Amino acid sequence: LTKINETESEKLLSLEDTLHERVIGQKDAVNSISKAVRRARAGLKDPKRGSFIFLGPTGVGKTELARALAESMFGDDDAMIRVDMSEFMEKHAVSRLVGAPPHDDGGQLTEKVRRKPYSVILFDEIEKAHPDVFNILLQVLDDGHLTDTKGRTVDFRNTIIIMTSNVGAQELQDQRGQDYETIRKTMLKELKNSFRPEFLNRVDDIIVFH
Amino acid sequence: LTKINETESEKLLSLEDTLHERVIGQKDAVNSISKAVRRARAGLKDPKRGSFIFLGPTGVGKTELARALAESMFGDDDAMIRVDMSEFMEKHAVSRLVGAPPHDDGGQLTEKVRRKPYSVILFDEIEKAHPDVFNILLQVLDDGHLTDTKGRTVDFRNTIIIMTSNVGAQELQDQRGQDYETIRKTMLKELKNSFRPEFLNRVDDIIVFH
Amino acid sequence: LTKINETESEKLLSLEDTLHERVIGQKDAVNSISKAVRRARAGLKDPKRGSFIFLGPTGVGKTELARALAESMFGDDDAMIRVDMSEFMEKHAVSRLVGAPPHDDGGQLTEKVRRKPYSVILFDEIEKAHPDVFNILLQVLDDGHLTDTKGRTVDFRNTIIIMTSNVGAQELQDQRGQDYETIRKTMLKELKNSFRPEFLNRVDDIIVFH
Amino acid sequence: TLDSLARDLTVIAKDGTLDPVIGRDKEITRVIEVLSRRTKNNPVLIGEPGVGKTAIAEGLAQAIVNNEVPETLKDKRVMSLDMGTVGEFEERLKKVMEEIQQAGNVILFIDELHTLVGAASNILKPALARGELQCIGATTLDEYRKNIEKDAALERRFQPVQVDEP
Amino acid sequence: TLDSLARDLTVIAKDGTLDPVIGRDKEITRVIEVLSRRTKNNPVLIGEPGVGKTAIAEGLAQAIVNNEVPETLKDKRVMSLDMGTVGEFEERLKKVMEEIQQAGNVILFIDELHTLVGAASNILKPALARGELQCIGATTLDEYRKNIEKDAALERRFQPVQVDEP
Amino acid sequence: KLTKEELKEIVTMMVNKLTNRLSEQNINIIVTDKAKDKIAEEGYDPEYGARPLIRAIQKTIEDNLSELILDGNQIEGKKVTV
Amino acid sequence: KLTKEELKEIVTMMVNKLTNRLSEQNINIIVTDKAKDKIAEEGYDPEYGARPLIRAIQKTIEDNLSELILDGNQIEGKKVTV
Amino acid sequence: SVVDTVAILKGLRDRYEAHHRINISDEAIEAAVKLSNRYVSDRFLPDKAIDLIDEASSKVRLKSHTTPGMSTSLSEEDIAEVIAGWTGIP
Amino acid sequence: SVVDTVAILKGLRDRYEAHHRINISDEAIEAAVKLSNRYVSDRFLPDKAIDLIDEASSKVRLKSHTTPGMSTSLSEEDIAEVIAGWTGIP
Amino acid sequence: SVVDTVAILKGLRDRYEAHHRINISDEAIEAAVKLSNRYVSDRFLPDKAIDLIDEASSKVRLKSHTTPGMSTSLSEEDIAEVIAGWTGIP
Repeated sequence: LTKINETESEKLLSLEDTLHERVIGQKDAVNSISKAVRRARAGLKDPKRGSFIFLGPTGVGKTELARALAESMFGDDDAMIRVDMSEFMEKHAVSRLVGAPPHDDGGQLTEKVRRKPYSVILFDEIEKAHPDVFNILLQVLDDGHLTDTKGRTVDFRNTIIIMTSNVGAQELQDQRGQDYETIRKTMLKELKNSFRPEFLNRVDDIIVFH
Repeated sequence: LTKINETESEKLLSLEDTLHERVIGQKDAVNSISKAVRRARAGLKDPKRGSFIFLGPTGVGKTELARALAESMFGDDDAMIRVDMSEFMEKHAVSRLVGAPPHDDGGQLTEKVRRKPYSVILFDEIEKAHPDVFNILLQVLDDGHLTDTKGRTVDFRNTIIIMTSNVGAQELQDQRGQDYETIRKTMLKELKNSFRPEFLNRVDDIIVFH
Repeated sequence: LTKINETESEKLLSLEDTLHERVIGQKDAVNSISKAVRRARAGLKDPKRGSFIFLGPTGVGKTELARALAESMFGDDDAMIRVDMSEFMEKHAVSRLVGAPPHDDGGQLTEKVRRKPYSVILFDEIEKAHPDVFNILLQVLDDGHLTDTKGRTVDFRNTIIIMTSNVGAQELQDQRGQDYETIRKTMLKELKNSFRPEFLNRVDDIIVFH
Repeated sequence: TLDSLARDLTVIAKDGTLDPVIGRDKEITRVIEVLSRRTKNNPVLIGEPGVGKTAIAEGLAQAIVNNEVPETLKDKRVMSLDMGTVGEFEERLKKVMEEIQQAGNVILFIDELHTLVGAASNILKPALARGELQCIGATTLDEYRKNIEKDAALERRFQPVQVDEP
Repeated sequence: TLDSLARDLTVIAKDGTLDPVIGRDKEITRVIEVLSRRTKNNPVLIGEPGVGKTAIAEGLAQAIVNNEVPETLKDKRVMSLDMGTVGEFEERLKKVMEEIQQAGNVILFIDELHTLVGAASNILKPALARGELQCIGATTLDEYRKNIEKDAALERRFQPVQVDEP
Repeated sequence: KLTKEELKEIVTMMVNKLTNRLSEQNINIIVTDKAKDKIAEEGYDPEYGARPLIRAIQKTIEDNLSELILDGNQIEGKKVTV
Repeated sequence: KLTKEELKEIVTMMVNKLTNRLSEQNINIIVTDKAKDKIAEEGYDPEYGARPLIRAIQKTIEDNLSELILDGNQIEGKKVTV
Repeated sequence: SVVDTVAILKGLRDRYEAHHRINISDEAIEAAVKLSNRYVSDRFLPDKAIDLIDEASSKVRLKSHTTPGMSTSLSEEDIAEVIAGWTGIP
Repeated sequence: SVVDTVAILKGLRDRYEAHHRINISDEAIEAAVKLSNRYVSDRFLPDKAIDLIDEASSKVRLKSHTTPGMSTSLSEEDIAEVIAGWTGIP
Repeated sequence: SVVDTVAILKGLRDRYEAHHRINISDEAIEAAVKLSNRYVSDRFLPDKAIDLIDEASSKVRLKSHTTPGMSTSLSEEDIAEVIAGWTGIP
């Protein structure tokens, strides 16, 4: 049916109330996300260019959303790729991006994209990962495609990526129901700390979970 | 038309105002570059001998210039070759220069020159790359041609190479609008640190971006 | 003409002013070298027995000399062999000297001598190379010929070898114009540190670059 | 003889059996001009398979029967390889070579696998290396890295060319 | 000739020698439509062994003798491989190929091991690669990773398809 | 030094990616120098250069589009800005 | 220490590569000591030595040639400088 | 180039429709040309278009071949459906 | 030697022009001789010149062969163009 | 041994001179024997001498063969020249 119908606007037009079928709260963000991924079309932004920093906890739907997203979008959640920023330290760039001597190994989630060009990419308290990765994170942010250790450059725009932060765990104390604009700002710099904005500037938008 | 006209001085004579069609600032360097590549003719220097250390940031035109250069010079930017000094560590010399047992692999940008004898070569905060490479960097600086792992020696003078440095990121604080001669000197030794001058002495000239 | 004339004394007799055609400074060493290689004849030393430790920097002519040497001596510089002491660690003895199981590989510069029996051999801050090599370095120093992993023993006296040291980089501060005898001594022990003299005792002589 | 595996599309092009190409003209101009060479008449192609290259070949053959082919080659004619097999095998393939060399009037295009084989290696490759018999190969470099290159005299026999997706 | 190893189940299906299949129809529709291709008439299958696939094959053959086969192939007929061996061996297997190519009227299904062998490699595989002789393979990918793929031109010869347990 | 020239000059080629991709979306584009400069004003930083501009632009710029992509009032192949 | 001698002296043999290659281009060469020295002035650095000179020269030097290689006004086998 | 492809497809435009007895609509033709290039890595728009095309040309014929009158190939579904049949989210 | 080559080329000078119906201009002949030796590693000026030559002799004939009157082979383009066709930056 | 070689060369002394119509001078004969052993790694003085010899025997004959009267083979040049022709720095 989705294979059938998928007119290319039924999601979008309904995507909120579509998405609304899932997780209460962040309706805006939900909307924003809906809003966002619509820019994943029209190519008014870089046709090669899906970048979401979750501000939230466990139980926050960070998974759900991301799950449901392609499960909504790509009609499955297996498009998603878990990636542990705990596992991002110094040299995993190889195990991110094909070595070729240093076996020759590259991509925990890439070859999976080499497997699955339409996908979703989850990262974990992502700033937890090292200034090592930020550039290869930036690689994603770069150009909206993904180069490889063998060099192969592949579209991100045909996939999604996910960023998560508990950074405001404190600053959550605000919505633990205060106006987020406090913590929004309050976390912003805090994560803005970890990242040259340019990093942050290819973000779709930052995602609170309240 | 360029195929037509290219008299062998129209660029040169106009090359500034040619180049000026592109990126404001570094007009001198632009000029110098124009000045430089003219020595890429006349053979008054070694006919086998194009070497540019960019002092600058993102947005600094480091790419633009280099892009436009052959895009100006060779009437295309695909002559250029991106090379990640991050990817230059210890043994990539093989993956720079043909192995032959250690498959047999050589040149991330070479075989591309083996593909494309008229080209441009970009390196990245280049001193970021290892004293490993400096000699095979020096190989470029050597003799103005490029030997291979199979041994094949090929002209650099028929291509361009690019060096980039954020080293003065601090020292940029000067032109963040102070007289560069400070930071020029101030970065000079700083990069002069990383390199035996002989390395630096085959440079066309160091390129600030202010 | 050299093929023609080469009487076997025209070099020698003129070798200084011959060599003087090249690099100012170290005229003595130049002379010494001239002096030296003359002992490469007369067989008053071991007819099987050309060993030069360069004390100097980049730009120091270490290359030039060595280059010009056979380029003077053997009427070409391709007799020379670059060898990276950086690349001399533990097991390269095989890749110095034919394996035969451990493919079967031997000589980065040997098989080249197996190729070219009249040659020149460059080593790099040589003490940078490992006590691994000193004995196979000593192999050169040994007997004035070169055994192989297949066993083949071949004359060094029909070639040249080169040793380089920046060791006095500090101690260069002397001639950075002080009497070298200071640094001569001062570096001597310093390199004498790295080597049992016997190593050093087959040297033609140590070569300063001032 | 000069049949079975020996076949040509030129007449077929004069027969109109095939498709008028576009755009690889100056591309072919090269491929064409490869034959001019006393050194290497024999080009090989790199690129993406299935893209029209053997029609790009035919493009020559059209331009041949078009007589867009200039002089020397105008008498010569395409041969489109046939690949198949049947005691020994290759000797046939070996055999045809003198025949076409006897033909004094044609050219063959070797197609894709120019092969490092078990049963192989130098087959015509010497008669290739004979410095005679104008022929054309093609592949993508992934193969090109080997046979033409691992000799390098077949590299000295072959002229590589590639064209991007139109 | 065209016997011994050469055999067919189509008549056997018209003989009713075998089982009416179910459900792989549109699956076969693909397998069917593979033959349509000037590029690759020749499918291969992936999946779980012993599941009905060679009957899925027969499913075609039924749909063939059913004339659920559309036009071009309707004249053509199944061949079910026979595997066995007997001086040389494969040359026979090599031999039959022209015979069936001579047949102008059939198709063979190659069955499972499409083999990287000691005595082997390219056997018919060129005559396969000849770009003629509509045929079908099958395996599970575990093998598929190699022969069709390690060439990739046999990949360019073969069309992979797989179906889950019904 | 990268002159005010360069700033707004690069601010041009900044637009390129938009056009060379989006309008290549196919949507006409208007340019308010003032804002562009007001942007370029905030666009160029000493330290980081104008480099933030990429982000700087996209934020509101792609937005107002994406917004007016929704707004159904004035739509593709038009142009509007702030 | 490498005396002012050496500086301009090397500045000579600096010219050699030009001549020994280019004019070996075949183009006569004039030498303005002042500029040469003005060059040599900026030519020698304490730290790096005059070593930059190689670059230093080529930049403008090969240029003005390459320039006057174009300029069609005064041409090969002449000599001009700054 | 995608466009030349269309032309070369226009080259085979008559070809497989005269095989598949259909009417190619260049709308489709350019469509997949973009779309395949967008969505298909492996084969090449010089073909893979026609792949889609002929396959679309089949799918129509398929419907048109047997029980589903349009002999022409639509732009969209011919691309879309098939392409959605290729992937999803039409 | 480059020069002897010219002579040996002068040897085949009549040869392939009487094949290619053109007029060789020794200017070209010496030209590539230097130039190829300069620009071509692999084949040998004993040939590669003639290679260029015959190829130039083709390229002219090519133009001269069909629609582009000079039967002679220029110095420059014959070298140059072809050599630029060989490499670039004429 | 170098010396036995001379003898074994003396063995073939008549041989190739009666082939090459020359007069071998043992001075040469012992000469290369040392000299080749000195200068030639690969072939063996049991031969390589004679190699030089016959080659010298040629070179003389060569000169003697055609326009350059001595039928004998010199010590030196026969060794030397040829050996210098082998290497250099006579």
